[PDB]
Amino acid sequence: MDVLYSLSKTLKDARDKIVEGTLYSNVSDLIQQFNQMIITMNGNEFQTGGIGNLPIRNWNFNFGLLGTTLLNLDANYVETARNTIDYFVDFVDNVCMDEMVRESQRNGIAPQSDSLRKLSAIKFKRINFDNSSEYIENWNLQNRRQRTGFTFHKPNIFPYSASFTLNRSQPAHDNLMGTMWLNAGSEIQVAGFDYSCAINAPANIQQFEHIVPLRRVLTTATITLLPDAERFSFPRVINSADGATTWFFNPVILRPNNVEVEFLLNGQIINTYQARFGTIVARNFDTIRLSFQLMRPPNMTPAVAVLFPNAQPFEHHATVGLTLRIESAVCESVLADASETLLANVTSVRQEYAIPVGPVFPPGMNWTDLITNYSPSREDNLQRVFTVASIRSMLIK
Amino acid sequence: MDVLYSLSKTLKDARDKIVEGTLYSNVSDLIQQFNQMIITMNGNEFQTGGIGNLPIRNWNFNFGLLGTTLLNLDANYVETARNTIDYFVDFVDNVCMDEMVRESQRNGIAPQSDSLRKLSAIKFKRINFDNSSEYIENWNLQNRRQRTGFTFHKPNIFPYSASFTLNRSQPAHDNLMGTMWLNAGSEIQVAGFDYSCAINAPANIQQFEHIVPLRRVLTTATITLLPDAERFSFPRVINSADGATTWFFNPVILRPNNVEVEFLLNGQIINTYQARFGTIVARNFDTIRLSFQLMRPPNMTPAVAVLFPNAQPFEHHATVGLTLRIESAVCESVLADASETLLANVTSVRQEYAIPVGPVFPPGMNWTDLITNYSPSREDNLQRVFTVASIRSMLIK
Amino acid sequence: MDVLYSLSKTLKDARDKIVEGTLYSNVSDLIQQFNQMIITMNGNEFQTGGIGNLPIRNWNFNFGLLGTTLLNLDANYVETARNTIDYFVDFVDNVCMDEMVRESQRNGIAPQSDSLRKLSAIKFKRINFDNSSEYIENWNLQNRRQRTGFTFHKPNIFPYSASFTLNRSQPAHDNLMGTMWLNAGSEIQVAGFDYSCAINAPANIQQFEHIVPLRRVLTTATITLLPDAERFSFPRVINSADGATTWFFNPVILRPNNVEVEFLLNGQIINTYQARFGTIVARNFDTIRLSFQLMRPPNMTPAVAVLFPNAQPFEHHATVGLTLRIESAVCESVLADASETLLANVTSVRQEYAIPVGPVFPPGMNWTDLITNYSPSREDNLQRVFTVASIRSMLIK
Amino acid sequence: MDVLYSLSKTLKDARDKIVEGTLYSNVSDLIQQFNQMIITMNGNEFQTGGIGNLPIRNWNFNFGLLGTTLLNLDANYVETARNTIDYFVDFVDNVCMDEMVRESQRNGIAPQSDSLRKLSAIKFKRINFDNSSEYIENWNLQNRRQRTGFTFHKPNIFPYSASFTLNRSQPAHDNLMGTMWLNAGSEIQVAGFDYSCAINAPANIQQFEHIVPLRRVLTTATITLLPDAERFSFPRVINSADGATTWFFNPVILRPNNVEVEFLLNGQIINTYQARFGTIVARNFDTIRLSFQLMRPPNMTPAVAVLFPNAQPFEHHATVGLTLRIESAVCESVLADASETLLANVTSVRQEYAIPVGPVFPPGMNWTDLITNYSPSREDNLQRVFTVASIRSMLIK
Amino acid sequence: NGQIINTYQARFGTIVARNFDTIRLSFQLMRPPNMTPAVAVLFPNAQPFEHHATVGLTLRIESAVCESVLADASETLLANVTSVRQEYAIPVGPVFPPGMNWTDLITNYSPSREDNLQRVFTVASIRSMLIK
Amino acid sequence: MDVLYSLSKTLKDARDKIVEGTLYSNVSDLIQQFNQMIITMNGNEFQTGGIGNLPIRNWNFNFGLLGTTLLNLDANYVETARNTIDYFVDFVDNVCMDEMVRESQRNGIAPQSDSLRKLSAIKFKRINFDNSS
Amino acid sequence: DVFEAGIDGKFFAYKVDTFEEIPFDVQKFADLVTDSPVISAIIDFKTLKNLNDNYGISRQQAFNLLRSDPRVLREFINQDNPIIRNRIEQLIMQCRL
Amino acid sequence: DVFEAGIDGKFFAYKVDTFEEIPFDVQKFADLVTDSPVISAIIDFKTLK
Repeated sequence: MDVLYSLSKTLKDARDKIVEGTLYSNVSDLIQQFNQMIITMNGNEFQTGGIGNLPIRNWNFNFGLLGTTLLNLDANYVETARNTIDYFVDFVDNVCMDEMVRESQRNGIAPQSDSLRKLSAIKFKRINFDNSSEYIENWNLQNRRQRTGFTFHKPNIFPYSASFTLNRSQPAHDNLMGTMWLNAGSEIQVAGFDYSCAINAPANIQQFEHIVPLRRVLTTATITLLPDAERFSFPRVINSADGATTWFFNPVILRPNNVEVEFLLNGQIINTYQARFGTIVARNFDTIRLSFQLMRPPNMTPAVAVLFPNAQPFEHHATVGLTLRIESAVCESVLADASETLLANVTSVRQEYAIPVGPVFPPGMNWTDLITNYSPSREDNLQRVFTVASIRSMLIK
Repeated sequence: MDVLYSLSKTLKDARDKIVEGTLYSNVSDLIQQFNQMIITMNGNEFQTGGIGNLPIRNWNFNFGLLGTTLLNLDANYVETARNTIDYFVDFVDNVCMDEMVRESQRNGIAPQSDSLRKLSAIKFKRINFDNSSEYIENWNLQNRRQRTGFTFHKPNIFPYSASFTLNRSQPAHDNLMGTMWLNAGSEIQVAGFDYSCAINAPANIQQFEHIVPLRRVLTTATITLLPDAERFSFPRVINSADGATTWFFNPVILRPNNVEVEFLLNGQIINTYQARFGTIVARNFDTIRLSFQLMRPPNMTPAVAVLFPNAQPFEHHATVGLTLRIESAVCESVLADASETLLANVTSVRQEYAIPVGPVFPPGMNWTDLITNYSPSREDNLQRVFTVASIRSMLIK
Repeated sequence: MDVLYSLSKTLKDARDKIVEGTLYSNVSDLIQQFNQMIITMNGNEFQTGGIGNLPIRNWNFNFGLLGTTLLNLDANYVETARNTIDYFVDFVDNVCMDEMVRESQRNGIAPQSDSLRKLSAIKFKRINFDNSSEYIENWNLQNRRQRTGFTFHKPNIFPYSASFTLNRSQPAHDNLMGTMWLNAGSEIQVAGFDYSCAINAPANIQQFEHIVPLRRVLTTATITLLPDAERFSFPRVINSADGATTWFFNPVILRPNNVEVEFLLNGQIINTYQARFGTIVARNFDTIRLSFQLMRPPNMTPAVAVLFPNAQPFEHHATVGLTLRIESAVCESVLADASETLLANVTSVRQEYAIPVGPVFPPGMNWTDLITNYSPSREDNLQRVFTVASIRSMLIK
Repeated sequence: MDVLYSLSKTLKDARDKIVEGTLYSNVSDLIQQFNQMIITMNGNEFQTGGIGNLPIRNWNFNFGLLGTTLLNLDANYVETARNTIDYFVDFVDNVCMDEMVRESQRNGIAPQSDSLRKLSAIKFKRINFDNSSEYIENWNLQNRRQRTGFTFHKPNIFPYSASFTLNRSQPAHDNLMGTMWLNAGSEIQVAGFDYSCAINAPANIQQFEHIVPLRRVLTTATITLLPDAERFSFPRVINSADGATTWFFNPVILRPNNVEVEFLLNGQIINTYQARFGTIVARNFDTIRLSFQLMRPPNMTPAVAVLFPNAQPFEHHATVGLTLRIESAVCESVLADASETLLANVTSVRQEYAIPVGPVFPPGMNWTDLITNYSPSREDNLQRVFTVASIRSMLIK
Repeated sequence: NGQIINTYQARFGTIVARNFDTIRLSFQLMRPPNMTPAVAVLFPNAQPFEHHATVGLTLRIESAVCESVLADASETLLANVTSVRQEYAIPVGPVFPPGMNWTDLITNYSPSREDNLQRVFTVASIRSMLIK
Repeated sequence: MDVLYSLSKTLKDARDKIVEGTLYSNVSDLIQQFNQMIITMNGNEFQTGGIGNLPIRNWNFNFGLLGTTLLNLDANYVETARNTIDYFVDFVDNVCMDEMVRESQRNGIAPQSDSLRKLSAIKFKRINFDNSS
Repeated sequence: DVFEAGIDGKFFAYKVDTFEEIPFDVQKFADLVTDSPVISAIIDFKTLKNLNDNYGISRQQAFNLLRSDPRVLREFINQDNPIIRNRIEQLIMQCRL
Repeated sequence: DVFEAGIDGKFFAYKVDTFEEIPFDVQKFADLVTDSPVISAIIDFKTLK
């Protein structure tokens, strides 16, 4: 697969640097590379197809060498090059798909296609140009136990799970208090709600806590914190946890006090924040804790008076809110994001050829269930397949 | 185009590399490239401008060949180089500005400025290094009839379209069944609503459909499905279509049931997504279909009982909806999106030089106009102007 | 300053080109510059650290040349490169780290540490392979006194600001009429409101005016303007001006009328947009003005006639809104953002070793406050730190 | 890293493989090895000590070499050697100490100790005597990214937890029905208690369940399953679930029936066994599920009749119990065990010299909180310090 | 020796001690501040007692090091030597206790015993190196 | 059987001693042994699988002998050796896996798989390096 | 060189640099006490030695703790550091009337 | 590190030697003024400068 990125970036240099009129030295490091591949590619038989709807394709290579005496390229040279460039692109695309269309609980850090497995040994180790993209360099640095990290913008690290919790309730549902949260994608929105306006609370204070576990660790994370909840702010109806009945919720918003953000690692409060909205920085964390309280306002005006009655028949519902969204990260394992097609590429190639789902990846590559049981086996498999997808994406135009 | 891109990219390279002290051997090839650019320019005179507020500007070229006898660069040589390259970037910005302003109904894939048209010659063809930009690369490919695609973050593929259509409307609009939708940028917010609250039709459930067409086809799109319609979710006063009166809207959002999301190509299913929200992928599509049902609660507590009376006068109106976001995508055509600096530059050079608006684009370059009436000829004009724009933004930050 | 970035970039290109097998003619230039830096750097002793918790670490270099005359790059060269690589990696890491967190109240573009000030001397003006990155490009060009530039996606230029000003006050809060805007990140969500629908204002018209300055000059922005305030349509209970009680804001929405959005520079209308909704280009401005109107509906159906009482008590306040979202921009200095993760990097670095609060930046790099008093000193200091942060990012994520 | 293991095992072979008398051939290899190690170690100034209370120490090396041509060993040889022998022993013990209290939040695969970080330079990589023992072997294989693991007698893998699930209860506490379970080290003892003796349940049978999620994936382990829990079979007084009082519990044992053990991996059943006791095998798993049942006997006898009525007043509650102990396993992630002195040595070093504490570890290397929040970065740091501890356990106690 | 080398208060699970020759456990029993009815039964403020209370603590040593050889749980040294003794029916010498019971052997640890044990265990490990 | 153990111990000690840098000398004997293993195993063909869900694997040996031009280990030597040891160790994996699932009645001291019974050949008897375990 | 005594039935002596106990003397002790300023112990020796072991120690911090300084005390309380909390709660549970 | 806060709403922070104007962190003042003795600013920061 290292050889695969080699072939891929080389064919890309071929498509991007061999054009009419260019001076030979400007493609020197190019040509002396490509023909070298012809030196090792000729007479070598490859097989593909035999898994999925990938058709059987047998590959032999007998194309000669490119000219070296010509100074400034013309149409003839570049056309004769492209003639076999397209063949090489097709072959590499197919073996890419091959490595994509299988998984393994047996460590997925080894090649999975017989093609690449054969290509692996010493008789082809003379295939390398360089590494210039994050994926192949990360692969190399990981198989050698050095520093490793992918840069993501707007990544999904929260399994989308929309639910709620109850602390004070009854069947009639005219005394409720609890908290509703939603972590969808990279977007967390939490809201504590009360019906009694702390009329029974010690000194008009009600506490609220929320815990979320990250599926993997982040560092140097930039996040933005906003002082309300832009989703749970309208009258609605919600089922019960038993689906028998349906209760009401007519929210009216207060401003939450003593908001508390704790980005925690292993139990030590790593990054601490008291009421710092806007952007914030979490240098290293993998668990998020959100703490606050509903405080009953001390002094009241006539509108505010009628809304929250000391009496028992209530009308409106008090709510504190909070919102969070991650805007980038440097992480030690690949995650889907808003700037990648690799997840898209792999879904597409799988869906073109109706591959029966195996024992590791989830059916149809559904993201939430995928991240749900995120296993070290799975993480190795996924980094492999996304390196495959990056090989693909750097070639498909 | 390609010759201008080469000029720009090599000025970038040099000005980023031509610096005192460093070793000549790092740039010697780029030095010879600079020398050939010098020799192809000397002896010739160019003209640029002649329209809008742009004054006519004539340009002559008299520059000696670059020195090579040094081993490490000194001050004076790099200063002479920069003295040259300043005039050069002047010329570049001039020819770019001339290109982005000139346009015509016929043959909108070709040069438009006399200077660039003369640069399209074969004697000016030898000045090439490469094509590293996504834009110039895809331009080259579209010149050679291949399949091309741009990777954009939040494309503006959706024309701004805030329209509401009523299935059952009354003189007083208290038995109103219809649908609203905001289509702006990559934001779809659809909301189907009925005042009957699912009490008249069979199955005690009200269907809602909406379909959005795209004048192009996208590939490798990442799509977030948020189960609500945010903006159509608070009291509102809206005009009627004949403007004979206005009507009132006090909504109550329910849960959406049996969502069906359809990414279709030419009306044929390629992506179906059911009962699932969150992040998904669309490898290929041209039409989006949202379908969903409102299901009146078969069981309800006294509050929910009164909020919908089983009689005719309705006082709280049931509404459900969905939210569709595209984080990124790839297209065959060129688009406008949420990270480009180019449509801005061309709009600015048009207004600043105050071109009398011709039949090529709406005045002020209304993007909603362009993506409302979106034809291949205008789109090739747009790809040309974005080519010249990416050239321009390479040399004056 | 250029010297450290250059060392970093050359080591980067080395690490990214050094690999087994490749022909000696493909990185030969790299080999030369490699051994060149080695010779030049010999005999030079250094000490970093010496503040905070960043420990003191000493560097000595006795490394010889690595230029074994080979024909295909070998594993011996692989490991001889990789060891030198690890060494220079940790060197540049720790020197940049100590460069970050010490600061000067004056001369915020000069070196702060002993090591850096050493690296400024002529006796290291011998290895300057290349300088190729937007940050270092602005660095060089500001040494060139010439117009710097940075291109950002979603520049959060608006400091967090939630405020509301009251044109007409009533101690019982029943004839309040005024304005309220949220400046959050790159969003301006403004909303005007009146209780009477201007039954007492002249000509059945109300006008609200909105002016927002910036912290610098901003240039070439793409903007989206949407005609309904998402945030400020919620039933809210908002605190008093004298912070003694609260008052109920109960909204209904109309269409915003005669919308005029203008960008001015030194108080002169430079760009103007009326009856324009959707995406817009701003060329060069400092002050943004929004003028909007309240126009009572010319006629009504029974719904709004119920809604608006001409009798005294108003229970449905009329309110219009606007949302302005800046997607991209180009600027004459450094600005925090979502794209370039640098601010998070500086915050992580500073928090890790518990530096005493930098006597220039407000504590905690709280970006709201940081951008409030964005002053020439702060300009220079954030410039230095973000350039060196982008530098350190090239090797360790 | 491995250079340290070279040092250690070389000094072991020094202390021991050389005794008075032997023939030159038997140690000739080692004598040449050591003379080269000597000519290596000299000529490089070292400072070791200066963290916590470990004193700064200057180190230089200058010593003659060893007899290279001999017939039979004489005491003068060992006398000349043992001095510098022990000196090296002392220095390498200092290396171990100086290393084994460092912290690193984002690293832990490269050196972090001053003399050590100097010593992993390639200029000394001529001393790699042989890498033959569990920890160094696993290290030098983790570098080359293969399948790895350690074998453990009594692995301390289940975090200690004394918690109890309640399924039927009332604040009078006379009809408890639930499950208790205790976890420590390698063993898990569970019991399920019924007050009712399944007198009101369906089908004269009642169910008990238990889930144990590990924190790392094991493989190929021995499980001793004994069907009579001992730790939960006696009159106990335990405190309430939220705490206002205590409550009592007087069980009596019966033998379980229809028990089911399952070891599942990533949500998939790998091993499943029915009512089999004694010793069983685990191959690939991280989750344990136990599910068993208690039956009211079909027929009784006098005492059995007095102890199991249908009535309210219960006085002898019944129970079922299981003991599952993992005796020996093989794993990937390093775990403190009960077969060596490694974690003990770690904690002794940490206590010995008053290290500055950070979240890179739980304070004091107390094993509970550590395995609670087992983090791969902490795992890296831990593996490093553990290998160095084992290295120390080869020289000195 | 009477100098405190390591302490812990209410640590539970796994601990470490670097060097020690005397272990001490100090621990307290308190009445719960309140009882429920059944719990109020077992603890009347009166004299007649019919159920007694307690607390219990388990101290287990898995791995250790000693400057003196010990009979441990992962070898066959003591068993092998004593089996030799039993095979050939030796009359006990004065420096060993009869029956070679490890306990009484350890009760009154005096150096000469340790010297002879070290020698016999060395030769026993030797003998084991031939009969695996 | 014992030939498998010699193989296994030799591969393990190779991984434990033939890694970048080390002296020619203290592995030189192990180099000679590696070379003799190459020689004797050169030319034959091995087969596994065909039983249960075990995949059918074919094994050929054409890995050339390792030279003697060394003073200290270099990573090129390392890689050309390791990509050989890889094939070897996976072969040994398949061997032990085709072995440990076999069965017999009143014959438990005799090899049972086809691979090992072929390994009872007369030429393999140079691969007996050690029996320390 | 610090020494410590209490009615509890113990007696300690140790050194300021490292709290590695020193065997005790009862004759310099009485003199130093009867004249020199006496500091009310609030963190006992068990706690000092342990806090040394499992937690970081600064010679500054050490001078402060032996001084029973408010700052180090309160900061320790706020950091959830359990051993000092347990000692303080033991002191509380001593005030039982 | 010196911090001076006044009733009216004047707040200042600075160093020992140069008395350079330094921005004010609320959390520092909070961790600081709780326990350690307090000093009456008979001289303020302005007359001091």
